[PDB]
Amino acid sequence: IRGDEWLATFSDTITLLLTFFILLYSFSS
Amino acid sequence: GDEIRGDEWLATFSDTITLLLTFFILLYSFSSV
Amino acid sequence: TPIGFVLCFGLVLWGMASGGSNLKVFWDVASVFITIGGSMAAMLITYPMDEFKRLLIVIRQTFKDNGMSNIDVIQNFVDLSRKARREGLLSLEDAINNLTDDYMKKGLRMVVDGIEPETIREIMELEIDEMEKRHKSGADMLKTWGGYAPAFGMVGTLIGLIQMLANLTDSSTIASGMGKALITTFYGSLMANAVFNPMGANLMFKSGVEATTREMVLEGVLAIQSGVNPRIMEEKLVSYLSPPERQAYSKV
Amino acid sequence: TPIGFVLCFGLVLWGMASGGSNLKVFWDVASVFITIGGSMAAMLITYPMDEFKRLLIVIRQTFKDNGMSNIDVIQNFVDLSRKARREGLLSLEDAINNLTDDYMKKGLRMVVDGIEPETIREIMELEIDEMEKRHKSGADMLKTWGGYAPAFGMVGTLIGLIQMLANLTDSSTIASGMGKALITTFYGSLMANAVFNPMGANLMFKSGVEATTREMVLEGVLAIQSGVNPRIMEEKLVSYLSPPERQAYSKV
Amino acid sequence: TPIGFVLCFGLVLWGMASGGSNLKVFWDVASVFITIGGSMAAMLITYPMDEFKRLLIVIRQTFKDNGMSNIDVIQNFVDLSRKARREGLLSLEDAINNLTDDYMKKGLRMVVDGIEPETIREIMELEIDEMEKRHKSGADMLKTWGGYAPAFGMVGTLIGLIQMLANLTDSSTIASGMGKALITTFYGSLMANAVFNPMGANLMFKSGVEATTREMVLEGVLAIQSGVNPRIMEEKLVSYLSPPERQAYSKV
Amino acid sequence: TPIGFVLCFGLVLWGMASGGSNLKVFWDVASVFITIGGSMAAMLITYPMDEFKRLLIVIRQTFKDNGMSNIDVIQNFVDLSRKARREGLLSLEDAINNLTDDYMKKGLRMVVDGIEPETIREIMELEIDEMEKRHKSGADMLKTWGGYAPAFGMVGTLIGLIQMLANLTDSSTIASGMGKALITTFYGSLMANAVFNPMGANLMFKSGVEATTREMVLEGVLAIQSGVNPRIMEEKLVSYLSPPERQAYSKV
Amino acid sequence: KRDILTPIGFVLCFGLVLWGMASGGSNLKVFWDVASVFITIGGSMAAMLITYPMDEFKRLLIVIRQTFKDNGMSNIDVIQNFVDLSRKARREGLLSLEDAINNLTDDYMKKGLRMVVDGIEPETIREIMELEIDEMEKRHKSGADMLKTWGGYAPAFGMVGTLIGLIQMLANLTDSSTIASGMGKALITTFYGSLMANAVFNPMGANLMFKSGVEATTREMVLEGVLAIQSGVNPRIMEEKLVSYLSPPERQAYSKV
Repeated sequence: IRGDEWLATFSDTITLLLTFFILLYSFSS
Repeated sequence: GDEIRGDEWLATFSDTITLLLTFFILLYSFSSV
Repeated sequence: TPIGFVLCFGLVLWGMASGGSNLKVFWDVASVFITIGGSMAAMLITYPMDEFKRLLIVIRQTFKDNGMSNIDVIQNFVDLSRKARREGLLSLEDAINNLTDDYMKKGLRMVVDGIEPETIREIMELEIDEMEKRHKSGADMLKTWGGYAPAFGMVGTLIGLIQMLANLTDSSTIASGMGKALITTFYGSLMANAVFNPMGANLMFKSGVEATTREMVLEGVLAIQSGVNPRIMEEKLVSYLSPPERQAYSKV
Repeated sequence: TPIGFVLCFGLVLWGMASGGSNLKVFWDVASVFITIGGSMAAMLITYPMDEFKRLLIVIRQTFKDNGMSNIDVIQNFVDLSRKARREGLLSLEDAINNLTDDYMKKGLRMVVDGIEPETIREIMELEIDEMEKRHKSGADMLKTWGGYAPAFGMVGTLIGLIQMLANLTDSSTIASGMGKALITTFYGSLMANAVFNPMGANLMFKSGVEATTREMVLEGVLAIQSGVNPRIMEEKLVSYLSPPERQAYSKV
Repeated sequence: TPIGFVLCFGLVLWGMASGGSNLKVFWDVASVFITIGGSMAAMLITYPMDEFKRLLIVIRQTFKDNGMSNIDVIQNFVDLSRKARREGLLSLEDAINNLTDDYMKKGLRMVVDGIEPETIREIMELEIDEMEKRHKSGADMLKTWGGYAPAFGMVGTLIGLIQMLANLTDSSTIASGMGKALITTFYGSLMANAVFNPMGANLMFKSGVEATTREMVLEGVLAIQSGVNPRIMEEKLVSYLSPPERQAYSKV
Repeated sequence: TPIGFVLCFGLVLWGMASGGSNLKVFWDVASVFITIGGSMAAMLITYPMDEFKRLLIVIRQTFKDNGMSNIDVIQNFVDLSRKARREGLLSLEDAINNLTDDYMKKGLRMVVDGIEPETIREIMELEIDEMEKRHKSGADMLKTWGGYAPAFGMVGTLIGLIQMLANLTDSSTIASGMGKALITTFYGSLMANAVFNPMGANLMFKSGVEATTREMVLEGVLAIQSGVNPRIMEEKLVSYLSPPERQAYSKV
Repeated sequence: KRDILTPIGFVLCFGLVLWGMASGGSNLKVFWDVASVFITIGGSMAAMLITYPMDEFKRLLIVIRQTFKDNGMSNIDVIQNFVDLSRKARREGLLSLEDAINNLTDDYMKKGLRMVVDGIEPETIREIMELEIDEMEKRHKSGADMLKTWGGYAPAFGMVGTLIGLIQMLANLTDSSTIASGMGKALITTFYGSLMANAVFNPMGANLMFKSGVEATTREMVLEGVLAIQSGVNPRIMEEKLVSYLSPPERQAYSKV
């Protein structure tokens, strides 16, 4: 392997954390 | 010596989104309290 | 073969439309053009005209021009061997025609001529190698465009994010702006892995299949050049077929 | 057989079946469509039928081949050369099709005829090459699907992010899009590196084992034609045997 | 063919300020320095002189000096075969002119001299290899620059982010700082895949094209060395050109 | 190499705590099992015994089996060639014994009776090649495990996140569950780039070191069966040591 | 003569990435948290120890600094430093007469010339010299790969630090001391990794290979000169091979006299 190939699914789950934070953002409280 | 793939677009993508994560968690933290 | 293209978009479009919201938000004429025009432009930077214009005239060969091989090369070789050996001579031109499809005659017109097994082998191997190279070139041109599509989708995403930030009122525009921004990278990623990379790997797989077919031809063209027992030749010829086909041909 | 497919999915289920005792939430119908439908459809774009149909005639034909171990073939060659030597002749042999599965018959049914051994090597090594290439193509298909699965998981991630965005005014579309984004990539990850990339790489080691076995059978069938005794043939055949099994075979 | 850059930087320019207020928020003065000066500095570290000014010799040979003859090789090598087969002497150097630009002359000015049939193969293969290697060097240099550009754009965006923890500016103007920071990765990603990756791939593709052309020329100069006229030279040369190019060439 | 592990973990543990935060949040025992068990399960799917049991015989050679090479090889060979020169000719086993590491003896016991340089060279190349393949396969297995570790860490992250949208109340828990659900990819990536990827590269480095050593030994033994003396053979052998070892050996 | 691109490139890259810090408030100490330094630098360095034993990881600043120093004058002078030797050994005595080859410059010329005074077959000389060059190039490749491997490990632990900073941030939701200094870790780990990797290691890792190539060509022309001396040729005919190694502008660079 190249030692980097999870950076695809890493970006996936980071995007998903971002989505959860969006979910924390429709009300901000 | 043939090596083609659509990886290069993930470098800027993953890091841009990991900046947006911190941007958003700061916006969350401050406005809340 | 084109039946898969409508499915690869209809399945995801149904998934996009699982009773959640109108797909009007999933479509923005600006972002479509950013992504596709940018990938096309970077393709023009990469390949010039008369060499990027040669793309479609090779990719269209993947949608048509099917091969009869893997069950019929064996038959059309064993009957030719039985007709040349034991009957007349190998120069029987009467029956060497009527099946001039693409490549078998490329060497069969030569074995009836005065050559040596090495020069015919070298012409045939050169043809196979250059076919693989042309398909590799097309597949490279397709994977490279599949790479430029999401790169420019992310470029457009960054453009949208820049002109969204420091341009908004910081109340509720943050979300919708992000949506209409990431529309661009959605289009790029979708087009890439739904159209191009599958088509590039399709070119590569078709090159593999036609390469096995041309090797199967050449091994047997050389046999007709030598006039060998059709049994041995039927055996070396059939030693190219999937186990289902090694039997499916057996009862024929 | 150390294939611990039960272990990874068992650990996933034990992870899935945490305090949320209902694992019906790990099943979104839209996410199934996006991930699996798009992956299979780009696999049809890449691999057309009559080729993609081989996803269960090599992938399945290799995972049930525990009917002939590489010691049984040694003992079979031993007691065939037993009756090929002074006791009997190399003219009548019927043990070929007695309890053999698929191979060593084509070599034997051919060597019992009065033909040269060079062509036998040429055809058998050819069969081994084509078999390794077929397994390489099957494993490359398995890895290509493991490449398209998380790509469409990312596609669905973008889909669920866009659909959730711009309409954060209720608790239905946001929930649907959130579940889509999560489970779309969950299926792609749980699919690629647990069913396809493992099994894509695994199918190549089965191919290596079968290639070694086939070279062994090749040396054996060439030894049957030549006038060799099983004692002086055993050492010429046992060379390909596994290092740890050399002592494990000496029990006899 | 600079129409590629026109389309690329016109399409990343049309959407650049279409929706936004003005194209001014897409231009910081420091960010350009960070991105481009950093990538160029990492290139200075990475590459010496005589390998940097060695790039400027091919990035100009692509743009200018357009030699578009590819069938002239097939249309003139058979001609020279006619002018040297039976009625033509091998040393009619007066007739080999009017077509050689700067390569076929040097290929042919040392065939009738004290040069063995295979040493002319070796020297031409070494010329092809050094051309491929120089094109490859330029192409990997350009791809390496397209790799450092978004990396240093990311470095600059990190620079802009970390500084935000020095200012408080309660809830008022922080989104603007995030926008201004995001500009550096925008320039990085834009420059990378709008200049360097497409031009690097252009060097690669042109290297492949010219290597195919020079290998065709090589097989031609090796065929005339022997003197095999009948269909042999022609069938070897035409194998290189595309099948559509084959029917396009068949007429004349 | 055994010092490195405790260091790479202690430094990151100091970094995880220098803020003053409680490391209690970086520990849940279920996630350790998800990550490591899933990676080793997919590894069992991926690799078979007879080739998973050969990773251990080489990962138990980078921590053990310390020889005396790179300064003693030259001494040994120069003293044998001093013996092979008119005092203690090639038939003297007195010096060959007691110096058996694993390899120098392999060639020094076969040079004495009779062999040809073009045979010892070939068998030695084959031995070095199989030793390189063993280390390459072990390194590929460790790199593949460093690949499946963060993959299954991501899988576990998704498992923890999906069961969080069901219990979607609004207080502190949408964050606490993202925290304790992200631990799995942390363990994944941490093991990947702290244990497996470093050790994967360690196997390759040791393979290079042992290849240099075995090439030195090969050149030495080939020099023994040539009738050469020091100041030539020493000059040859010495051209494998780092220039540091050239001054740290010339003083001895 | 003097490789001036890397010293100006290092200062340019670092001056730009340093002026980047002091252009938003000018405070430069906010880009130094000791935690992220550990996670990134100590992490990658420890993984470098796991990969490389301290014995040949000690050859870092040896077979890297010997190339980066390159104070050896053997750039173009090799030509005249060989023509004078050939003139003094040809018609000015015999080959077994050292002029300065026991006190001259860098050891390769010294090594070959010490070999060519004593009777040695040219084939043996050629084999030893080529085998002496290939091993030099292999040590250079080992050093360059050691550098690029660290360039690879640095952003790996940048990602690991990003994960640390996200975990310990989400853990403490509101403390006014963990949001900050928890996002600081996540950002600065990535900053150190992405700066280190492609500013110090990946460039200089790739840089070692071009220096290895130029030194290989230098050693090749040196070998050719030594074999020319061993065979015995006039300086007139000597240039027919030595000059065909430099760059075309470097060709005329000395032929003025």
